[PDB]
Amino acid sequence: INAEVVSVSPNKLKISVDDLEELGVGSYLRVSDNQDVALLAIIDNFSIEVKESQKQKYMIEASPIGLVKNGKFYRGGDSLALPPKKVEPAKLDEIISIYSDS
Amino acid sequence: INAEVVSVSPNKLKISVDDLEEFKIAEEKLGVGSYLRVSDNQDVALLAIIDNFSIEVKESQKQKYMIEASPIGLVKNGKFYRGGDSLALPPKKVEPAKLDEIISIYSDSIDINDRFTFSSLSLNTKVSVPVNGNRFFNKHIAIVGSTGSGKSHTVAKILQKAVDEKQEGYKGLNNSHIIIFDIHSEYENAFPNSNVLNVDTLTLPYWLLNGDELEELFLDTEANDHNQRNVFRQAITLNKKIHFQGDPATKEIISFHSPYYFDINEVINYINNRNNERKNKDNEHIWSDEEGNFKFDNENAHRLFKENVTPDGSSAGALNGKLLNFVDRLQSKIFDKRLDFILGEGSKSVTFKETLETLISYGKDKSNITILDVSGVPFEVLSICVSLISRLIFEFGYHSKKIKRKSNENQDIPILIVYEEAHKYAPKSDLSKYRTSKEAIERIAKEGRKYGVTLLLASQRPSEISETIFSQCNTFISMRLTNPDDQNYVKRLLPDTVGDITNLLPSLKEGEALIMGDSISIPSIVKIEKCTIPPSSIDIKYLDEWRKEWVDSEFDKIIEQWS
Amino acid sequence: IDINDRFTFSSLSLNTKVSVPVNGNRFFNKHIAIVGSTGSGKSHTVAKILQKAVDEKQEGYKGLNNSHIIIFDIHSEYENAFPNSNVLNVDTLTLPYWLLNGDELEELFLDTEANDHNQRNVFRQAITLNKKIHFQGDPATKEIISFHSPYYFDINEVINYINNRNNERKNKDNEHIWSDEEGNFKFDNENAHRLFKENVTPDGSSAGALNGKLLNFVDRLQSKIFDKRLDFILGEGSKSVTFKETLETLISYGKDKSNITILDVSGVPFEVLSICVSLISRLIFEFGYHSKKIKRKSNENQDIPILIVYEEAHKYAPKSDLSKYRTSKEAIERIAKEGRKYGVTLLLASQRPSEISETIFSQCNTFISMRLTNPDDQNYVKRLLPDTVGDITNLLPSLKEGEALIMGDSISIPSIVKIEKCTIPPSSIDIKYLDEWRKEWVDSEFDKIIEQWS
Amino acid sequence: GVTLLLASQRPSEISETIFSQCNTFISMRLTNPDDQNYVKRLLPDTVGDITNLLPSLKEGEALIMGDSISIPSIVKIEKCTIPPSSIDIKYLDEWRKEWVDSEFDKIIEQWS
Repeated sequence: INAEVVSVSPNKLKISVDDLEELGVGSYLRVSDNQDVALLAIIDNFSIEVKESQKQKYMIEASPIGLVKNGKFYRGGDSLALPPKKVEPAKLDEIISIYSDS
Repeated sequence: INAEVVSVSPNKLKISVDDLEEFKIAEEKLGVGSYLRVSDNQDVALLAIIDNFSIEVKESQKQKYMIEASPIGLVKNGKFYRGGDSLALPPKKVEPAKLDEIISIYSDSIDINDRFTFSSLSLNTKVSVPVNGNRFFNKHIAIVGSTGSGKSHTVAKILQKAVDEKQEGYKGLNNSHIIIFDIHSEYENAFPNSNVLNVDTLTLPYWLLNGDELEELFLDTEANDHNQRNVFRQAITLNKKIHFQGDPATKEIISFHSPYYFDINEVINYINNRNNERKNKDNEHIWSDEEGNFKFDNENAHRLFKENVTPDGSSAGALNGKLLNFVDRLQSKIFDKRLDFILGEGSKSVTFKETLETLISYGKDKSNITILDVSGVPFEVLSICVSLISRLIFEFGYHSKKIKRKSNENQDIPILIVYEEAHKYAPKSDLSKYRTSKEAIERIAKEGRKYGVTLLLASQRPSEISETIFSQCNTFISMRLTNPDDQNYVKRLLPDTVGDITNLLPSLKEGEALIMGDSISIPSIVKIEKCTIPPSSIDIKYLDEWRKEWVDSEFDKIIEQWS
Repeated sequence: IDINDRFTFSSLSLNTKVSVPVNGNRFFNKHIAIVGSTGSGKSHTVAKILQKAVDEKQEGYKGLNNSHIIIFDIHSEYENAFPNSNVLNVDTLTLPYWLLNGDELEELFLDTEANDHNQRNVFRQAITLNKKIHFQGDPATKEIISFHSPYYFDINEVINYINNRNNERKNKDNEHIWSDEEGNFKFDNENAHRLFKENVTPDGSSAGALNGKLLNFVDRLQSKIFDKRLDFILGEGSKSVTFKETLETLISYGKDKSNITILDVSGVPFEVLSICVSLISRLIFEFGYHSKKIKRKSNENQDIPILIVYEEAHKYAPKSDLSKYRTSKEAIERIAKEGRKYGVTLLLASQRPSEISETIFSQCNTFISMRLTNPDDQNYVKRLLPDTVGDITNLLPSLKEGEALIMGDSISIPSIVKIEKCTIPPSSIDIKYLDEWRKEWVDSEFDKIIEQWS
Repeated sequence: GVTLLLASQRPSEISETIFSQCNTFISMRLTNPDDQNYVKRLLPDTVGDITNLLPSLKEGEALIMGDSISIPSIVKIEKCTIPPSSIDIKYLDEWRKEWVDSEFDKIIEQWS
């Protein structure tokens, strides 16, 4: 598991990750290589879980802060906008469109 | 097969799926707030809204996504009944709710003539969400949202739809009557046919202010003695009797709080003439006038209002020089150019009928929406003029119900008073300076339901509104509210909510609402329709005016205006 | 439940065939608390219980039974529910002002924020003095009479006394000399009843120290006496009404006797609503309190059990300790904490139970709870419920319309019941705003309203 | 250059913000279950079955982890030639002695 959301609360997104090496409170969760559909989430807190049977995994509480479509940013959280998940080198300047487009 | 229930709580439903991507099937938007249809047999189904998504791993099989669902009600051949049913069982088939079943949530409970459609469901834009338009307006609306959420667009769209609501038997203005108190001059752009009244054109006569509003307009609560208050209401009440041209038995009815005509310039003379009073050896205030010589008695106190009064008496009076704090205070306010709309010469000359012809817009230029632009009104008198108009509209509606009760045929003039920035006038604090507009709005809220004068609270900070006024609203259209103190105020005050949609308040999209009340069939997350003519407030473009090269030609022109 | 003791107004939600009787004796004499949010049909189960209670009769006679229900509806809902009931709005109900005690007589007339303590001292000196002259018993009982005592006084004479005390002057002997048509005298406690006449001329070349301090007092009092909204409490009809005729009107024992008396308090001004609710609640409680005195002596009790229905019970008995609702809350609290044994019980009805005070909500024993979607109303009710069965009190936001959760001593066991469908529903005649707004611009109406105002 | 050293026998009472900043964690026998759950949750690094060895540690046998050490391990600290012994009032040694009576009068004079 690279990075995948495991719980979609109305105002929260719980994402379980194996390790921090595999940022901080208030950082923007941008791992996106999809055009015209993406999800933007800020980090509420970093939490560590107790499983007693597996390796410890970091759980991040993510508040959804917006949704971008072809470079246009709309505020408010939508749960629809993460069907894909793939590991490849992606761009970084799509966080510009959060503030620059409006 | 794909989706099945795995637990049936008293309040909740646990639904486990194996593939959410197949579960969408029709490519309907699926998320928190989406409707699930849980049934194995057609034409009878339980509709459940989604609280939260989850995952589970059996450690030896494929992972399964688990959905927390709140049963909102069961449908039965086009009839929707709220509340969870007994059909929710673990051997059941769950699927996204069909278009004919979601439409039946809202369309079945409201008659075809009673539907007031101004929005559509956020998760499903194909289904429109009507409200019971009779119950929507007659019980007060509370539109709540943070800045940048397009709350003013929601207020504008509801009033634009109410004005556009019409019967096909005529073409022209309908019977919609909306009064808007905008401090930001925002709704002028929204309604091009509206009647906008600012300080330049609004003429509010001062003599309909009651005792409470007359105190705060003229005197202060910190530096005036009780003697200065006493001489004020002596002059006001005595002035209201001579100008009363009606029945002399009704002359004794008149008190300080009565809304009858008085001349403030003649009141100025009384406090001036009592400022330079002189007493005699018998403590009798003899007065010398061009008309004649007289003492200060109740039966001849009306002739003291003339400015040609010379004081008489060998010694200075007891209250001689006592009113110089008072006369100079009120002489500043009558000739203050910022109070021309309320203390000017036009306030005396205008009549009672022309005031209500202006506030309700029943004069020459009849308009459905009357916009009271209170941006130019000074903030020290803002809560007084808001209280004056809110009292003038209520007692219009209170006296509206007395005419046609006798006649037995009621034409009726329903009035909706929109309070933009509603916590400015009706606050949580019980300060005396906001006291007049608080009980005037509270009279609309607690009593105006039955007299045809209701209110719309459009505020950016709902936590500052008083609970005795905010709870009297029944339908609540909450936009994106992210402040924890405004959420905790609203979440405590909302009368009816389905599971976990209330938590969606900080994460709402722009134009996306959260509407409840007696009007709507169920609390749903709706997307308000986009305004063709948006309520864009005209404001100074500071960055544009910064890069203006410093022409400084206008300053020499400004001082001539000041002089 | 014994067969003659059953009061069936509902059947089980999960099984329509089984009826759910309650011990109707124990259901009513211990106070009810019907609670349910908007759209849950809370007004229908209040309507159905009272419709079942009115029609609950014996087979030995045909006519009215001994049901005595008083409804406080600000929303004007129950007029259509009971067509045979007595409805009293402002225009018909005539509540005398002199039946108010000391606490209600201040907030009707005065404000604590602006009135100085010496100003208020003139008010209850005038009323207490006025309450003795108009009292027509022996002079020994006149010493008992105080400000808080409920006897007849004339508010116009109190108005004159307060206005005359604004004209108090002293002579060289420092006495408040008053010149009257009957005679010339100083202000004395023996001859202070002649100060009630308006034909009193002030005397003394030097005015009093407290002279002119009561204009903020009398002008506040001037407006309320001739206020057209307060005509029902401060009009000429409140002077002419008798003590018996007020109690005849409140429980419908006049010429038109009805089981249910409906107090349409919609037209009551919101500043005096907590005073008229407190006045009627105290009048009915003291009616039941003084009902038990004779019947003990008679040795066979005929009884008038009274159930006062407080629709929107959070407005009259709120959780907030504010002095505006202090009079109505204490009058409801006296009925809750004492009216069980005097035959004056209460039915609290509210869409927001969390605003009712817990000292009054807990005094109810049987709670009928409809849909409670508001989370603070759920947490309040689940805390105050005296009974439960496992995980049925978590069913509150998922209850249907007309489906209730009823517990207490009346019922055998807490259960989710389905209240019977109200054949005559409590419809409220409210202005259909859209149905008027789709009509064309009416312009002949606005001219007529202006002539009403003048 | 001002660095600290949080030495405490009740680690769970220390606030998390202060405690987590320290990154080298030398731990002796920790046997309070609330103390163990606090430390093992606040660990920067872990090896599967060596954090559970904390209540079974010997006398002077320590668990030291952090970026300074190469790998987490269960170590034995060298025995102190001069141990940090605190001089205290030996209650049972004094209570076994005879009733001291002259010393009560001397205390009150100092107090007065």
